Amino acid sequence: QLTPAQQAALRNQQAMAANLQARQIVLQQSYPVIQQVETQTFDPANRSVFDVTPANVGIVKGFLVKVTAAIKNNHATEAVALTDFGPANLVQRVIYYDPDNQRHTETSGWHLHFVNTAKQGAPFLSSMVTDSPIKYGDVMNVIDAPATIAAGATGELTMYYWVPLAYSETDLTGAVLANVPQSKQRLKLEFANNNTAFAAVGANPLEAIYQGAGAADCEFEEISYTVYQSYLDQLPVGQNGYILPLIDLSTLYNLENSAQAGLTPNVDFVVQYANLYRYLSTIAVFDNGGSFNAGTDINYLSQRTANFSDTRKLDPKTWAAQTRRRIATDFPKGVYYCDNRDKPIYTLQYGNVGFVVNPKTVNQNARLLMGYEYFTSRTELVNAGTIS
Amino acid sequence: AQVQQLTPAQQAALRNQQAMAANLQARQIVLQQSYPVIQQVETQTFDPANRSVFDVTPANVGIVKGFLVKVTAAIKNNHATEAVALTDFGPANLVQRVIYYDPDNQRHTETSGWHLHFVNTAKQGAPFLSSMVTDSPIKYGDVMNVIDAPATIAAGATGELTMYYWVPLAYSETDLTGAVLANVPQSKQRLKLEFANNNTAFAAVGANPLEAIYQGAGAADCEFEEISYTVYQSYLDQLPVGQNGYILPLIDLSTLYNLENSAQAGLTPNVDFVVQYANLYRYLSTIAVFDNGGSFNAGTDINYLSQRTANFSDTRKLDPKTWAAQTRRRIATDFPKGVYYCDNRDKPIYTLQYGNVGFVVNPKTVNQNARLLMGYEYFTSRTELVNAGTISTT
Amino acid sequence: QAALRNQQAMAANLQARQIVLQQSYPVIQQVETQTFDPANRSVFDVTPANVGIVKGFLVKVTAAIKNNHATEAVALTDFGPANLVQRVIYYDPDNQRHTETSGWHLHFVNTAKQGAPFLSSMVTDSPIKYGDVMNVIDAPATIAAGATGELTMYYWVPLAYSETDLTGAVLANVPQSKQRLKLEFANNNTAFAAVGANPLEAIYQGAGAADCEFEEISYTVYQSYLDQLPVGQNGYILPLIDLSTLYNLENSAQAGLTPNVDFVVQYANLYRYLSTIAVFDNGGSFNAGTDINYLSQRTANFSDTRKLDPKTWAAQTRRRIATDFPKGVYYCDNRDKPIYTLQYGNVGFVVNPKTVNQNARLLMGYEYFTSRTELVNAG
Amino acid sequence: NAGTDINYLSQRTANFSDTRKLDPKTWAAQTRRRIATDFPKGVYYCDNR
Amino acid sequence: APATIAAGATGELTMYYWVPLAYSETDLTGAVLANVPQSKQRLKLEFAN
Amino acid sequence: NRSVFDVTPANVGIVKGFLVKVTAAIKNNHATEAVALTDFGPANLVQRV
Repeated sequence: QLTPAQQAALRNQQAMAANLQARQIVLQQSYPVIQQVETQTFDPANRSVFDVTPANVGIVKGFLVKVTAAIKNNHATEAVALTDFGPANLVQRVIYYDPDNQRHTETSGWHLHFVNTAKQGAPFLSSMVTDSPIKYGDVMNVIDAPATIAAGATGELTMYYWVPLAYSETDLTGAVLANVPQSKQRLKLEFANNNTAFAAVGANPLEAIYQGAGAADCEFEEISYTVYQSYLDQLPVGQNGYILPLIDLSTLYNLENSAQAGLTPNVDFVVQYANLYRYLSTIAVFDNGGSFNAGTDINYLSQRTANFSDTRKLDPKTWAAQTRRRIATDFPKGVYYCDNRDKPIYTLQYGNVGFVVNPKTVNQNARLLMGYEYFTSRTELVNAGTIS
Repeated sequence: AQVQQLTPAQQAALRNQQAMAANLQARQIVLQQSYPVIQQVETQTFDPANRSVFDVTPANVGIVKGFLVKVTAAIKNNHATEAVALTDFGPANLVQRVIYYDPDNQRHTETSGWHLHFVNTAKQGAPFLSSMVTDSPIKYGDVMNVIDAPATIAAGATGELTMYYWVPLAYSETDLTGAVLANVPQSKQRLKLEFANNNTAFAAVGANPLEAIYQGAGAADCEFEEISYTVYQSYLDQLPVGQNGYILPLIDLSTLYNLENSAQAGLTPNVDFVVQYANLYRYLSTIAVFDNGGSFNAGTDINYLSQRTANFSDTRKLDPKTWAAQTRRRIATDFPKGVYYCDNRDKPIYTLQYGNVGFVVNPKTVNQNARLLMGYEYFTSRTELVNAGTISTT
Repeated sequence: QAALRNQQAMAANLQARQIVLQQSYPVIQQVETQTFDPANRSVFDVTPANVGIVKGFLVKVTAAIKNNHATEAVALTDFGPANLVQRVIYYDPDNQRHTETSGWHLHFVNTAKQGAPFLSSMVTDSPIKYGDVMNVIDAPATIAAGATGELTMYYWVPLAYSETDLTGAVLANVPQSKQRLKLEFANNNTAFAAVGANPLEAIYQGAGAADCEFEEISYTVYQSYLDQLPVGQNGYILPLIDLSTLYNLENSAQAGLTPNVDFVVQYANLYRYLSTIAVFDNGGSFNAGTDINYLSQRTANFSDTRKLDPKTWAAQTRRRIATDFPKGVYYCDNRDKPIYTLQYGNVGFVVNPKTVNQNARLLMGYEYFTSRTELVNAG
Repeated sequence: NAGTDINYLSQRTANFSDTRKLDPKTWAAQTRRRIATDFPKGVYYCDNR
Repeated sequence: APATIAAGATGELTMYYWVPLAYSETDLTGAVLANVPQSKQRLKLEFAN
Repeated sequence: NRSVFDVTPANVGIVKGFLVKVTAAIKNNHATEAVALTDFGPANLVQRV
């Protein structure tokens, strides 16, 4: 007793036990509701940035965003073809904001798709090809895009995005309480337009959808989007009011992305985990000057700690072998996943953690596109004994 | 009482003095034990051809001191040959109306956008959020373009406007009179905002550019592309707790600090036009705008301005150039053409009988459909706003 | 239960400060003057006089810059003549550092305390010839090939906070000790930057900066103090808490900026921070807010208290200094309620950038109060 | 005119703001519930019974 | 509403709906007490296309 | 572009109902043939509330 460091450790142990108890009361007594909040069809030649107001009901868990599009190739003779990211570049940016102006997610289009893949164990909303004579397979075309739009043809695209607030369906960490009176929540959505979704032969196809010799005449016709809100209702009521997990709702499950530049061949390139977050995953995309290679331009990927010690330091084919253990496939050409969900990276446990890439080949205008996925809470920072 | 109806000692016997001494003690405890927070509460971007009136939900926290409203616009001029030019009120006409309702569904401020801008100027002592030009070699100046608007949008061009509004609830950062205690779980608190649209923001040549933003021979083809707005709420968090709940200044929170506007017509040349002040309000300043039938002049159509009282008739009967000299001692410049400012912050008009104090304009030349556009700020002390009347009469 | 005595010690401190400010005499006197050539020497140590209660210093720097290039010219940077002094260090007679900051940071705190650009002339509409007559702070905008320009710059080095608040001042009561006022000046390797180089600490930048050099730099130090101090029944009458408090100006430098990520700069745990100035050096490039998403001040690394975009952040400083700080410079005023934690990093300064170039750093200038562990031994 | 020359009609108070601020066709909708027709052009009815 | 719209013409439509919560103006059965600390009421509207 | 809208009114007092005024403009771009009103008419402007 009597020391504020261990007096705070005792009430953090009691608050964590009462939070896990109140969580499973909620997940037993509530009901999952999913309802549509907005639908709009537009033209990207006029406007391509939209803001959606979700409903302030219940405990919000996340958003399902269907994006449908039509693309005409108006070239005379030349065709185009899909990129490696493809229809995941239909959305360029997803931003969500709390009713307290707390930013939750600021992914790109491709980074939100890869976190949806890595949290399923398979490519997101795909259908496996089986040997069954019963006609399963690709019936409804949930995520669909033509591989080639010829000169004069038209291609229908479909894409789905799960924008997560809560962590999972059994972990309500990051969910937004919305059954109290408060400000409105904000879900900003920037879409692909006629400048960012078609790339010429030789341009950087990172955020493009199609690339080819007829991309100068390609254009959009329509883009429709539908947003569905997934939330919990009929919340349980106790003797003191609502029974709520009080430090799960005040924790943020976030999905930033970033970038860095300045890579030198055969020199270790460190991207530090900057803030005091609890990092859960990490996606590195090696944009080697518009070129994307399957590990032949990287010597090793690694993760360092404070005393310069690698806690994993693998070949690019061995880094991809740990990816196949989780999602049962490979991420696209140039994308490197790092799972840390069992022991999250926290730069207050063993010092400062970094992310290392040692490149073998470096082209001009080469960069490393990062994507983070982490937890954020409020750090309590008591004084231990002496002040001086 | 020789000038005023009630002297400041006569209107101090109409108040409880032990409740006022307990009120200034409670304000000093709040202002030294709280933390000033400013927080963005709403942001959305729209087309005014689709929607132009918006209701903003603030945050129910602390003691709210006011709102900062940032407005950004993207005016396009689709004419073939002709250009338009910025009016005198300019980007201050981006917001047409401002209404605030508190947690108890009581309105506080209901005024226009140009009147809110001039009270923002009159309380700073300078044009609001502007940068002065100096002769420093270090590159100070207008770097960030906080309030910005191009002076001319040509035929086939686009202009970007930026405008800021302080919507006051509390009177100042040291005087919490007018502030709103908002730590109650309700939803009646809102901030209604009507914006400029394609009809009210572009005036033709020879029209009335009072509420317009641009004016010119190519104003029929001018359109908005986009208007964004951002609302920031300034408040005081972590209120001091003693016994009996929070320690709060009870007279400061049961008093409103409002901004209201009204229009009076019926001016004739070379006689007095007495716009009467009203019973039971406590007036702090007065903006008068002489719209001389769509024409605005630099004092060349007024004989004199004055304030008026029942006994002791005139108190500041001055020439228009001398009226402007008393406001260059206030805001270090003068207001645009047609705008005249009267200050009453030292001795506020609180007068217990309706038309006891009046505001006089003696015009030289009156065009057809001429009017005075008044703007008032006042303390009105809830439990007597229910027994009040209309803010002005002519 | 200890505020019954500590508020009485503050009441006796304010009651004794007013006696000093009304019974003493404010004097300003020249202490040192020197004219030198920066090719030989550019660090100078100045010994002020040990007299009275010292309030601050009024260093003025005059330079002449010759452009020996054949065809090309140079031009002023955004910080301009404020980079004539590179470092200002002051030391107490009791070996206590009172201010260690840069020249550009000292100039902006001079701006931030006036409410206007420091010692500038406001342009008005008057027909009476006011304006820039005496050229108190002046510098030519472009020095052509073969021309010479004359610069003048003034620096107020503060010891006390203001002229009515003697918090931070030095009682110069020890004849055997002495004060130190080390001043580092610009030279030919600092004041001239080439095209594309970092213009942060430079004075002139252009295509002819390889042949630009100083001809001379002169400086003059004036000292403001309170003469004729009132004497009581035992020693001087003094505000003891006011003189047992430092008023410091420091500058730092952080790095590790990535786009779309919150970059937090933690405050220390025992200072009372009055103002923060953040300069976004985006790899030798300075932008007018178009590379920052927002700036903020969050408490427990979670909850922001003033999170604003760069145009609303600049709107809060136009209420303070009635103009805008130069490109990349961002001011944060905390003078009404100073930032004061008891635990390290329990308040931070946040910059969320949008575009980050290589060699991007964030320069942080601070201004704060610090108490000493005991009183200052009057006599 | 049949509401063509009016932005809105209203009924204010001092404490409260506008109580029934309506456009001229919605003000007319409140009178078609009263007298089951419209008044002639320019005539506007306000019931406070 | 106009009765017909000819080839090349344009018609203007106007229509009012009353969404009821209380039963009548003298019977408050069905009305919503929105002085509650829960949340904001919603009114979803599908239009023609 | 959009057909469904969600309106979020304030929580004041005892709510009695909502008045919804719908205005429209229908252009007939056919070459020769015209269209005529149905029996439900302008009441099919709001499809679902």
